[PDB]
Amino acid sequence: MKLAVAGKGGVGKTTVAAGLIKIMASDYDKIYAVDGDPDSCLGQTLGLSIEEAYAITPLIEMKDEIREKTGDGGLLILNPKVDGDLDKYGRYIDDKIFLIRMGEIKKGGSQCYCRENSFLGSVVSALFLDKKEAVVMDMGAGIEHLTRGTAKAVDMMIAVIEPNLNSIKTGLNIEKLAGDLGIKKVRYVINKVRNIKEEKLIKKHLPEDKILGIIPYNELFIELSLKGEEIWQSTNPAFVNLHDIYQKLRLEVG
Amino acid sequence: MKLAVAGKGGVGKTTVAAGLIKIMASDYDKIYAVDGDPDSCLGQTLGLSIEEAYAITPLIEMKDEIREKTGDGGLLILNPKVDGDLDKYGRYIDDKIFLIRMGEIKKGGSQCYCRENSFLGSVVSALFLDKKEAVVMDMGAGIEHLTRGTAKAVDMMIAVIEPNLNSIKTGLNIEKLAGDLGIKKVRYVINKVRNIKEEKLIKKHLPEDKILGIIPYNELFIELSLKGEEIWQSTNPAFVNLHDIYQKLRLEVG
Ligand SMILES: [Zn+2]
Ligand SMILES: [Zn+2]
Repeated sequence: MKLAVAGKGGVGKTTVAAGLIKIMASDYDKIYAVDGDPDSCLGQTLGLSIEEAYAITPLIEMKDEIREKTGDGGLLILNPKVDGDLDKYGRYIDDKIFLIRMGEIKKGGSQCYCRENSFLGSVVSALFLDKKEAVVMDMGAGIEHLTRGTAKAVDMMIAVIEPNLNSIKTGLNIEKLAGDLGIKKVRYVINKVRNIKEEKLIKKHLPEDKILGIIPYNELFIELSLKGEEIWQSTNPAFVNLHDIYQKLRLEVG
Repeated sequence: MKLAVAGKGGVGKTTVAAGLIKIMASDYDKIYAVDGDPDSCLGQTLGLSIEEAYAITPLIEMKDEIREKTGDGGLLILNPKVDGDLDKYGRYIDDKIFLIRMGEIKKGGSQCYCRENSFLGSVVSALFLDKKEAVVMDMGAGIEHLTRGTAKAVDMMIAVIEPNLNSIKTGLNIEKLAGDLGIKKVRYVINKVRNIKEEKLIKKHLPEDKILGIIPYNELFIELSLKGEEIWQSTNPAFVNLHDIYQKLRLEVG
């Protein structure tokens, strides 16, 4: 399956993504985990040290490959065929999970970054449309890496939000952008829930059938989110709850 | 960890074992799954066809190896060193799970089977005491393959029973034999629960802290237990419940 996980906050949302990826390794022989959020470290939540994650060259820094896929001076290519060279664009964390880091885009400094952006786009296209393997791509609230073309291949867009007015609004906007792009299913995972009043707030603004699951706030999560990996470990209190969320996802996608 | 799963019934108990093994593959790089119950097919519940499971030569039929480990005519050896040749005594089901089948012992036909029994015993000893890898051994209510020596290496003995007087008695006897052998922890998994009255019966005869988990009887389990694998699949209704049982086990063992 092809999954997209989006939201603000950063680590919180990335924590859910890493959790699903790890659980997914039991059902798939290979998973492409794509870090498309420069503000959080997907590799870290997947068990690597922040250092090991950053030692993986990001897509944006593969100049030799970018030259080879878009042309060398003058020679322009708007549709780079990179689906065959994917394994050179990241590192296997283990026998099943292959991590790719997009890297951050240069917002806009009067310089030309067309070749770079074309290269990133071609990799995202390859992963979602050409590769058969499972893909989980972690991204920001703007989901700017998805296009109408790749959106048709997405099995589900998961918006991760916190139980408050502003975060709920963010999620509804994610849902708006995804629908506009043509994504078939959008579902929510509510994170950092502290009290029941907050759960009632969620139920008031969001359809319950659209809620994949609820993850309670963890005190051992604010003072321990960089040692014993994450919520996918069998010792973590969210372990079982996370598998329920995964089962609902699997059933939803078919 | 080193686990032993015992009970009557056969498939029911073997179903729990296979479930734990599959879930365990996420936490361990290699697991020795040992079918020590000739009445049920552990490999089948682990995803193989009954045919593929039976094409794996059982310990009892490795005459060449048995000769090489106990002597050849006259030459007797009561303590065969077979911990180094384990990978020749089974088949890898996949990249992590290695299946070994004990085969059935000749109850007693006036023939000498000392060499055979010594060989089986040496393999069980090697797995529990010498190998570092995780081991899950499925066995009958008599747990006759365990000895006081190997019992010291067992992290937990799991007795699987049904909610009725006779099955409860069976489990208490399993607990008796295990304690006598010196096994440190015995825990229960109650299977095929049909109603709440039965749950009350369990609570009446067994300490609740000793109960790892309860598995409801499945109607799609009586008419579907040889097609879509088992309870470890993400589409199975017992999926989440099984992970809760696994977490309690992990926490118990430490
Ligand atoms: Zn340009
Ligand atoms: Zn003899």
